[PDB]
Amino acid sequence: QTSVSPSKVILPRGGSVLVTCSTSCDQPKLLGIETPLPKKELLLPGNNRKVYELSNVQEDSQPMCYSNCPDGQSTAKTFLTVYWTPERVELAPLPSWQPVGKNLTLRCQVEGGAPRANLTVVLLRGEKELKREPAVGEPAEVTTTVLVRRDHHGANFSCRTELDLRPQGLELFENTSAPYQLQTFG
Amino acid sequence: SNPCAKPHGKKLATVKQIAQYYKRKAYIQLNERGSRSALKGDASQGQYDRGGKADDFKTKLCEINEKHSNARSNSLNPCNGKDNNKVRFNVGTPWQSGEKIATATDVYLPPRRQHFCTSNLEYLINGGHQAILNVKNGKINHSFLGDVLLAAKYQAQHTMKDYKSKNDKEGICRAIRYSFADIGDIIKGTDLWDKDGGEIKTQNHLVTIFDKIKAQLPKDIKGKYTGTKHLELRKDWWEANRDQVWKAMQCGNDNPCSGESDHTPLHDYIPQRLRWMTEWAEWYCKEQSRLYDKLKVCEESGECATCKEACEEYNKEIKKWEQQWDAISYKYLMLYAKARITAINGGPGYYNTEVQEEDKPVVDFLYNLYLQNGGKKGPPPDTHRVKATPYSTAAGYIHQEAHIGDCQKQTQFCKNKNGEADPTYAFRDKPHDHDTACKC
Ligand SMILES: O=P(O)(O)O[C@H]1[C@@H](OP(=O)(O)O)[C@@H](OP(=O)(O)O)[C@@H](OP(=O)(O)O)[C@@H](OP(=O)(O)O)[C@H]1OP(=O)(O)O
Ligand SMILES: *[C@@H]1O[C@H](CO)[C@@H](O[C@@H]2O[C@H](CO)[C@@H](O)[C@H](O)[C@H]2NC(C)=O)[C@H](O)[C@H]1NC(C)=O
Ligand SMILES: *[C@@H]1O[C@H](CO)[C@@H](O)[C@H](O)[C@H]1NC(C)=O
Ligand SMILES: *[C@@H]1O[C@H](CO)[C@@H](O)[C@H](O)[C@H]1NC(C)=O
Repeated sequence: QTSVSPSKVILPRGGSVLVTCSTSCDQPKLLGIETPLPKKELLLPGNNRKVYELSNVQEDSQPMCYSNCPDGQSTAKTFLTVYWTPERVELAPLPSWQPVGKNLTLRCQVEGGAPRANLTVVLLRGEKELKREPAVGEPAEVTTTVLVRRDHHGANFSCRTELDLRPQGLELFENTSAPYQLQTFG
Repeated sequence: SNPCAKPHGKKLATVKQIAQYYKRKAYIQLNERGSRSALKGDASQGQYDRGGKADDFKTKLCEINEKHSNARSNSLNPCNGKDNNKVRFNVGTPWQSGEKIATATDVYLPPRRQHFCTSNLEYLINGGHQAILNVKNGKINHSFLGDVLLAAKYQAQHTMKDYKSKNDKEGICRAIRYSFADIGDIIKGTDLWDKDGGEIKTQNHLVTIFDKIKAQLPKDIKGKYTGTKHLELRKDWWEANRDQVWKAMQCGNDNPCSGESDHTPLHDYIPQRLRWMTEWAEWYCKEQSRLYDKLKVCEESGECATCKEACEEYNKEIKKWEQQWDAISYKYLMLYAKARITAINGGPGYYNTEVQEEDKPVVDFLYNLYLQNGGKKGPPPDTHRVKATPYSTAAGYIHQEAHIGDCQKQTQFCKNKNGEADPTYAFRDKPHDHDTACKC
């Protein structure tokens, strides 16, 4: 009885969406949308169709289109999937001067970033990938062990996040931490 | 100032300014792909099965005729069987619409577009005949431009011959600019009148012809184009040949039409839906004027019977057009909202709007139109959070871009001045100066 367009939405958080609640009836008694999101109804000639502009979408919501029809009351749902880059990408404070032969642990904490299924964390030495793992847990912690060598004197270590939203036709959102320049001795 | 826009102090950006932004983006794309030399045809280097001498396209372009073609002989000339009754430029001609006209909803077909001189293009591939496909290697592109230039010349000359009042030099040019742009959309594969059988066949042939054009492109160039209907290739072919097409449309004109950008129009950069909406308002204002002129008999119950029938004829006819305008307004309102939401979300790459494939350039054009008129771009602040307009309505758009000079007394395309309707409302039951007159 009750239909909704779009049925599934991918949008940035704090963003807006245009939702259309529609019913199979010609003259229904009730027609609206149940959602705690700020809404502005776009005035149209249709009495069985209603357009809504949902703003400030901060988290995953399921706005429910409702309609009381003579055949019976019916509901329809749209699945809003919100996305946002990590709030904090940082390598754990490590002293620059490290001796040759040391087993050096590089720890990167990643605070937030969603959808997590599309967010992966990368540890690099320059542009060379050391460890690439999907971001799991809050905060997502990625670790690698580097054996300090003379060759690494001056080398920059960094932590990068990749929110790849290309499968659903969007951009790959990259984020880099503050670099750590290794300085060797001995 | 705009009588359908809420009080604003924003720096205005016109549709032509957006069309120039799209003009710049079109030549940047063609030059970056390096396909111009390969896509720009020379019709004098083509082959023409109808008998016309190829060289004529170089020596005497304005002298070309039905013989300078590869269309089947049953297609006598590009204008053959087009507008026999001569209704195209008649003031009250109704605009057809619905599922029988377009896939895209709330599309109203201009009679000028309905009776278009593209018969040669329709009969390039028909019942065994496919002369354009049987030409010597390296001449398909050159021969194709020939038929495109012929269709363009004949379309412009048909306009000069049958336009309502030959003295209206600006009116002829307005229609020639609309025709040029419409030719472009046909060639690009973005034409909205896609439900007509003849138009379906024309598009099927365009794909077959572009299958061969693409096949004859160099290895490095061929790879830059992907798509079954060759939409990106046809977009770049148009950009590479549109200057020649425009010059062919000035043939036989004692009063040649000016080109507002690089001696060519900008109209072919405005999406078809918006262009057709503009033309609709202009041809409604001609009908509104015709209907208002019928109320001249109402110079004064009694002998005002001739006025009573004139006031009601005005009412029944105006409401027929208002119903079309409402569908146009409410569609534009939806498309502009979609464009504004895209901008709020951070534009493309940040948000993919749910819209008909046909309305994607319309939502894209209105998106840039929103941004350049003071609209706020970029994703919301919560997207990349760190740890510690007068064109908003179809009425507003019309008062900015459309020729409304023909509308008498009832001129305002919006019911209310900014947001019972105003006495200057275009689609009012009767003209405001005839209120006491219609009530005799
Ligand atoms: O050529 P690869 O198959 O990539 O071999 C690598 C390469 O070192 P080699 O060229 O000496 O074989 C790496 O070093 P880079 O080329 O990236 O500088 C790496 O070293 P990292 O610790 O810098 O990642 C490591 O060499 P090593 O054992 O010195 O660490 C490893 O070579 P191995 O096969 O000898 O392990
Ligand atoms: C997050 O990653 C998953 C897995 O790659 C994406 O899911 C795919 O999406 C496409 C298009 O919607 C489907 O055709 C595939 O079948 C999906 N694969 C799987 C294994 O589910 C998902 O779209 C990504 N999210 C975003 C926002 O791009
Ligand atoms: C992530 O990247 C975006 C875009 O480059 C930027 O605006 C944002 O501040 C970055 N956030 C962090 C935590 O680096
Ligand atoms: C590391 O980064 C610094 C700038 O922060 C740069 O001067 C230096 O050359 C980089 N090291 C290497 C090995 O490129």
